[PDB]
Amino acid sequence: MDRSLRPEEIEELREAFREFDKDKDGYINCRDLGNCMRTMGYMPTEMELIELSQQINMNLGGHVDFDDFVELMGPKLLAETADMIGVKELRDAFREFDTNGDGEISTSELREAMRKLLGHQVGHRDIEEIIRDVDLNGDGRVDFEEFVRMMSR
Ligand SMILES: [Ca+2]
Ligand SMILES: [Ca+2]
Repeated sequence: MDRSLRPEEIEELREAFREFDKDKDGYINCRDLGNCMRTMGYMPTEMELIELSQQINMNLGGHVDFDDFVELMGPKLLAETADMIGVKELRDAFREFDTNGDGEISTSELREAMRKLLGHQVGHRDIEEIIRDVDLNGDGRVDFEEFVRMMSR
């Protein structure tokens, strides 16, 4: 996957998984598959549902353990955009970067959040890169609108 799943995300998937597994009586249909992807904040397309349901229903033959489930659904959860997430959760994400709660993400606050997300330290040069990429109003910090875009296509 693009990056490692956070503990809160593993719990989101665990919850999706219980729903998936209750629903699954041998096989899984698209209404069900779709709904428990929604349980984890992701709106699938019917194309996606057909692919996924065929994988689950033919290849694994209905035997999906949590590990299988995370291989399939992991990427989708990581791929959620701003408009699926909702405001309160975006707010929360932002919070987590804005450790001092002053409504602005400082370049060292970015550094820590990036370290925690990617699971390794990020270079001085790279973090400077990110800011210039991200800051619309050219004040060297990251605010909420700025941060939302960072997760918007
Ligand atoms: Ca801050
Ligand atoms: Ca800014």
